[PDB]
Amino acid sequence: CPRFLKVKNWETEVVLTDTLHLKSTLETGCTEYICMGSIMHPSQHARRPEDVATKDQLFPLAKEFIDQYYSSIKRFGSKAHMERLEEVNKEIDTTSTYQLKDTELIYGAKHAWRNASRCVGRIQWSKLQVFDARDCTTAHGMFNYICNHVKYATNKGNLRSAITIFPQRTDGKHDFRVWNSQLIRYAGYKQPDGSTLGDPANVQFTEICIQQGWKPPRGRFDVLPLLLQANGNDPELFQIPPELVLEVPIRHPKFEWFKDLGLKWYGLPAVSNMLLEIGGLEFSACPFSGWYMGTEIGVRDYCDNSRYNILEEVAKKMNLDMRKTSSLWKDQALVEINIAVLYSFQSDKVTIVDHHSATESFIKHMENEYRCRGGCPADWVWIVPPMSGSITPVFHQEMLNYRLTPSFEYQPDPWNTHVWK
Amino acid sequence: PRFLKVKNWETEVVLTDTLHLKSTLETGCTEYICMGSIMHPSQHARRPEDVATKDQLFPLAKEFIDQYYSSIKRFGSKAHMERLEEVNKEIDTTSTYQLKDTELIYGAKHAWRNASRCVGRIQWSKLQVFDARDCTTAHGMFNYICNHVKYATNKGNLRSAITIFPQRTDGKHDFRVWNSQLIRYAGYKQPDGSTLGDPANVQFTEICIQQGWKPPRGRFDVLPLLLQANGNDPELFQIPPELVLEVPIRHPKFEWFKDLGLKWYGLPAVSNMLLEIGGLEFSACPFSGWYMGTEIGVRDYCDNSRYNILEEVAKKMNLDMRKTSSLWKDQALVEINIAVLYSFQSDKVTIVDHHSATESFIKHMENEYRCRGGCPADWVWIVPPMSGSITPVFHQEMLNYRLTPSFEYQPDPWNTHVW
Ligand code: HEM
Ligand code: HEM
Ligand SMILES: Cc1cc(N)nc2cc(-c3cccc(CN)c3)ccc12
Ligand SMILES: Cc1cc(N)nc2cc(-c3cccc(CN)c3)ccc12
Ligand SMILES: C[C@H](O)[C@H](O)[C@H]1CNc2nc(N)[nH]c(=O)c2N1
Ligand SMILES: C[C@H](O)[C@H](O)[C@H]1CNc2nc(N)[nH]c(=O)c2N1
Ligand SMILES: [Zn+2]
Repeated sequence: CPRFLKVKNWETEVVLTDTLHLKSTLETGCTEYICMGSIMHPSQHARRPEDVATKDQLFPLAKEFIDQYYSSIKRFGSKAHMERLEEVNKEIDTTSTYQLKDTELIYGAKHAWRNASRCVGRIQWSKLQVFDARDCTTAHGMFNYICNHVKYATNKGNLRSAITIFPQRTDGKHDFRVWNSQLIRYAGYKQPDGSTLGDPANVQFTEICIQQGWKPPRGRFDVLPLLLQANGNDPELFQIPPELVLEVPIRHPKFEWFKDLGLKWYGLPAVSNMLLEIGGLEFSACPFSGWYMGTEIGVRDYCDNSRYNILEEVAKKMNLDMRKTSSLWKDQALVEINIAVLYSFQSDKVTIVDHHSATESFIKHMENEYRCRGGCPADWVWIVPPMSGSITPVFHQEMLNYRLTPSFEYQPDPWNTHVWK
Repeated sequence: PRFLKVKNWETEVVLTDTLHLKSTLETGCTEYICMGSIMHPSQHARRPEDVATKDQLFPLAKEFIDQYYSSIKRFGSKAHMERLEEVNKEIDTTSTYQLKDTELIYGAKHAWRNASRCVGRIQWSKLQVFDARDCTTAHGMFNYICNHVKYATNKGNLRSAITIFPQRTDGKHDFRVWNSQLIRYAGYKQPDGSTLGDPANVQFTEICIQQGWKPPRGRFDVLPLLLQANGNDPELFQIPPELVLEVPIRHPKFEWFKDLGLKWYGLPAVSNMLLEIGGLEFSACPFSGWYMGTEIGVRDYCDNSRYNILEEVAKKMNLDMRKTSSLWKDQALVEINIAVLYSFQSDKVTIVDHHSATESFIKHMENEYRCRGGCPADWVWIVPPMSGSITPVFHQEMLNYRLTPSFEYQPDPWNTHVW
């Protein structure tokens, strides 16, 4: 409970003072005697589907958000503010829920991004195209909204960050869900001999898709179909029009052989399995997209052992000594791979940001947030890039982590909870 | 209050922590705010003003004695009872107490064991403990330190060691090694605003000069020892040069690399921390191991506020340094770390690469969970400063918590000492 918490940057000596943490809403997982800062999903970053808020629970949550909204537009205590409070309250009282105004929906989505501790790209938070899909009733409808989102966001390579928001949760038996973890991801296939074709991360969902009727090409980079659930009904399959899926073949500025590896990736990162919470309301289907930081593809997607795992093959074509770890052959290959990814995206004029630029922008964003907001919650474990950590400025930047609402939350995979019709 | 699980997202192995239930010190976090990236929260530090009392001391003493006799399977033995008795009579009549030699060794090993930020802990029980609690003067300190340095260097076959000087009494009679490490390079603020040598040590260097040290004013001048005994003014000593093992850094492919004139010392020996055991505080306890290559190759050489050599190397590598997206820094960084490892190895000086070390640490965790019910570990420090996610610790969930005996931070003595 101290009113002021300070963070230091150990490279610049800049010290920042945080007061925003006083507005913190939920638990982190940590206590006085233990820190869970490297735990990926503590119980508080998640949202179980059947605990739907009671009337009594929802009132103060809505009011909290409404007050925050009118505060932001400098109309706090105003007649419109008081009238909105009364309306929401009356609405909660007679329907056990309430509907957000368009302005509020837009404000809440933007602030869930602004509040996202683990996102290094938040300097962009105020530029977010919000698509209101709350009139959607069927999975065909969801498919139509998602196609339009993908096309708008892709913009022929000049990517624009966007979110599409489907109807909020009601009784929890009528959820809208995108079963895909991202709108665009490649299939993975377990072979009888134990090997994996395509993306090992997506094996389970790929199998579900095939069970649901999807005919798989069974290649290395097969774009998965959308698996879409409207109003708690069984999910349904749709092929994304291929012309809407922008891809980049990976080549290297110096190594002519690099193109022979046959690698490519998609331009549009679009996470679709998270939950958006605004004023106690739960939007279980809210796909959002931006553009890539190169390391997300070049370090994690490609060089993770449980992913495409290409380090060995790259090192071999580089004719490195792969006998001792102390030769840093993995490190050497890792850099070249990330060079190729950045180079291939820029060459095709597809928006991408390197981890040096992104982290420097983030430090500037953080400083501005401390100034204009009283703080900026940040998760160092996620903010620091997966390669070259200490030669980026976020490595030396102390951060405070805490949960502000509106927020994006994890939710359980829908196939674990769905009551099949 | 529960059994907590940690998952490794690469191997899917799940460990169960019960050891955290034993912890007594605070971490810095609360239920609503995580401070896992704060370098020195109020709880990892030890101010000399905060000296114990009879009232505070015995419970801490009993706690440690109890854990010691449990570790040697003699909890509640006649020896255990008598020891508790002995320690209380002693705190009564002296306001403190002295550790048995067995206790001191046990205490130092476990301080290392419990160091949540140290990736080298698989080695924790291989520690040479030098008891210097009979020391009374800075000359005595220097002698002990020379012996430490000589033993631990061992002609390049490095051996872990710690030397323990007398414990804090009233706080006016502290023993302190003013150096941050036993062996470090000097830094000099140049007239033209820049820094010659190591910028990390500019302040300490100035104090050495102010105290009479005659600086060679080079890029790698070994600093003098500056030694404080029993609260007296610190005294300067030159470590005999034949005791200081150094490695010239060269590259296995780049013949021009040796021409950069880089070198480093072989023995990492941190001397500015505080060892706490059974409520007693050891303000001077230099301890040494061997290097993980990134400590030198990534942080020492490439931190902006350190030797800052990336530009030079990339220049010699003829890389395109106009766009960050060419990853020219990342390239130069890998090469420097290749050189460092290759140089130490060629000179048969003990060193470990970050792949090997993170690998050993994961095995260590598994060992500790099995035999101890957990291992406190600080992901922020454990993950190496380069190539993080291609080392196994990146994907290892870790719980951080504070066990005692511990190593703690303490304020630099020049911020307190009255001359
Ligand atoms: C505009 C360019 C953007 C960039 C460069 C960017 C960058 C990143 C990166 C690199 C990560 C870590 C990814 C990983 O390790 O898997 C991340 C996480 C995240 N991003 Fe951003 N992002 C961008 C846009 C957005 C947008 C538009 C939103 C939402 C409206 C968003 C919300 C999030 C969230 C909620 C997380 C972490 C989720 C969690 O695990 O808690 N980002 N971002
Ligand atoms: C034997 C080989 C050892 C290796 C390879 C090793 C490795 C490391 C590394 C890489 C760090 C991080 C340093 C930094 O980032 O600046 C570290 C920190 C640390 N080491 Fe070890 N170490 C070793 C031995 C020891 C010994 C012998 C002790 C004490 C008896 C020790 C106690 C500590 C402590 C207390 C810290 C962090 C202090 C803090 O900030 O809380 N280590 N070690
Ligand atoms: C919008 C956006 C842009 C971008 N460049 N990266 C993103 C990464 C995530 C993300 C969050 C949690 C887990 C994972 C694992 N795949 C990814 C979410 C949104 C992102
Ligand atoms: C024994 C040993 C071996 C080794 N290889 N590294 C070490 C690093 C530290 C350390 C602790 C806190 C801050 C810093 C800042 N440079 C360094 C302590 C002991 C070490
Ligand atoms: C701000 C941050 O806590 C600080 O830069 C830390 C991060 N992780 C580190 N990790 C190690 N091993 N050593 C360090 O000095 C640091 N510094
Ligand atoms: C165990 C650890 O928390 C886990 O591997 C985290 C570490 N940091 C990360 N950081 C980012 N940006 N993305 C990740 O997926 C992870 N994974
Ligand atoms: Zn924490």
